[PDB]
Amino acid sequence: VGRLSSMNPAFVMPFLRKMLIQILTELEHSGIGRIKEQSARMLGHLVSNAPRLIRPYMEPILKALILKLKDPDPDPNPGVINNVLATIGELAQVSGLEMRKW
Amino acid sequence: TTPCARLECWIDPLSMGPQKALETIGANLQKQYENWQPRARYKQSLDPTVDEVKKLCTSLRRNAKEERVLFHYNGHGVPRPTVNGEVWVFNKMGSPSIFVYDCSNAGLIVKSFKQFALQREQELEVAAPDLPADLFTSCLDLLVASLFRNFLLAERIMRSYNCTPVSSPRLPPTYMHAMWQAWDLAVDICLSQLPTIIEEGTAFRHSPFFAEQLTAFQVWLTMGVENRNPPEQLPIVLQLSQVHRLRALDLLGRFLDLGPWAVSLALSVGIFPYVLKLLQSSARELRPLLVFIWAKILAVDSSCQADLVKDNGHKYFLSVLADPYMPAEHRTMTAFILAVIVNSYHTIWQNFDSARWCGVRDSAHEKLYSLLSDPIPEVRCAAVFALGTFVGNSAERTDHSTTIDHNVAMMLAQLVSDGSPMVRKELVVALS
Amino acid sequence: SFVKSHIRPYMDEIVTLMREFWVMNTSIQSTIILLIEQIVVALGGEFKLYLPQLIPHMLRVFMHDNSPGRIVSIKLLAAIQLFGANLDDYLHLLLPPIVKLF
Repeated sequence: VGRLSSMNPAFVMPFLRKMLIQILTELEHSGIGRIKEQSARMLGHLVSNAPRLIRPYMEPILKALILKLKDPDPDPNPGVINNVLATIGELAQVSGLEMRKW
Repeated sequence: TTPCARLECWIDPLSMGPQKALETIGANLQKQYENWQPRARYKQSLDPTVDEVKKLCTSLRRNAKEERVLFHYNGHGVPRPTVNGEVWVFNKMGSPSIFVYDCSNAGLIVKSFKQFALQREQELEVAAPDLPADLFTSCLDLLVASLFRNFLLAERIMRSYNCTPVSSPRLPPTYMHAMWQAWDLAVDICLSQLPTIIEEGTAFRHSPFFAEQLTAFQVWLTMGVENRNPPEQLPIVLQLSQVHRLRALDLLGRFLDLGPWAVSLALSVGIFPYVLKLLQSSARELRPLLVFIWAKILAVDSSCQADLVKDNGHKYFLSVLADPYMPAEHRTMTAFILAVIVNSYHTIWQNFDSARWCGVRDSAHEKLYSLLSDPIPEVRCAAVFALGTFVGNSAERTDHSTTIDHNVAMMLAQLVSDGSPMVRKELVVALS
Repeated sequence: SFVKSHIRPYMDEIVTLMREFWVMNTSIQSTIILLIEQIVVALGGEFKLYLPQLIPHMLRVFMHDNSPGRIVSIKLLAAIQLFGANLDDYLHLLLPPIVKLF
């Protein structure tokens, strides 16, 4: 609990920005997954960065990251609304599976 | 004035010639400048002389009025046209402001000033004298026009480009252009502050007020798209600097995507999160979610006040900060926008609680002569006690009380009316 | 040398092809590694529309930091030249081998 102080997200975020080691990040996503919806103020965009950071990782060769795309994909989904208001993750991923075999 | 001050203009088609609609674009500036204002002398293509004339006209045009004065430029095939003298012999309250559009010379031009100033600073002394101050020169593919020119106009217009440009617009989609007017009433009101955050973020302490100056200084920061070219066009200013950074910058990004939906169709929205979501946890730090921060916020609150908003919850959140005072009370007066806005509303009832709570604690800051605000409180603050309530007005009424005991601007007759209402409830409260 | 010459007017335009053709050519070949690299230097000093033109190859780049070979010569070639590849996205993809290349 308590989680808040405006410093903290700015201190929370960088670990999402680690990423190393992968799964460390995978927490704070959900780790903010709640906190996302306290104030998206910091987060929602700090978030929005991430997919905007993350979505481009669909093109770049393979993989070991493209999976390190996977786990961080939902882990924000405890953040709801943003994900809602975009859902182009469909089109990205909808393609991600189709074209094969990589 | 209204519009503010005197302004200069230039354009480079080539040398000594008119042009179709080259005439037309000039006014658009003065227009846009009037959209930001003022007495603006348009030119075209001139050989240096024709220019030199009207400089002196504005050098005649009496700016002891103006709150500033401008010198615009633009791109001709590198017109050298008085590197120094006309500039430097016209040189350092109508405060001059210079403007440059260059491939190179911009900094050089700026560099020139100081250098020429170095002369026109030092070498003046032995003549025992041009003093550089309040004289500033702001610096400047497929879709541009003239960026740093457009930049300040066009503030959001340009913004919509760096939206469409590029990778993010995948998410928000999609583009078209224009339309979308009165919902855009906010985006400015937003992007107005959205920068000012970074400002209060970076300001320290060189700053506003004076309007059109800062209006540029704000629009300056729109240059952080700069992204175009490995010479990301890097305007130079010495009256800063981050650009980049400045989370609000990263924030306005999806604050756009909040608008990119409704614009698709039909508008409809309306709404959008930004001011709200910014408003909320402003209390967070305000309560105890900050260690000194530096308020992290208050800049935002200012423009936030101006609207019907949310106005209360702000004015509410205002007093919260007024509670966290004395320490940050100065920072409030640093922003001071109370002095702006709190005095700017003498127009409270429910608000009178905050108008007390904010304004009292504001008025408590000890002090600034209310001046005509004293008649306004002689109206507003007096009429508060009408209900005889609440103790929320207990000492809050007494806010204005010592003012009359402070110094005499009556405070006697306007007080006499209160002199009746004051002592009346005095024994009726009977509470020390 | 021709790249060295024009800057832009031919650049914005015909170039994108050859970038397909670096993709067409080499994944990259050991020598042509050294080449394309130093060529992308010639490239890199011109656009800023690299940015769109980026990542057909910004892919192949990470063939290399992962591949790698020959004394790190290849790397420090690309490694440096990347400081000409500037800038502003894709550090996403950039930093991870780089830091792993400490």
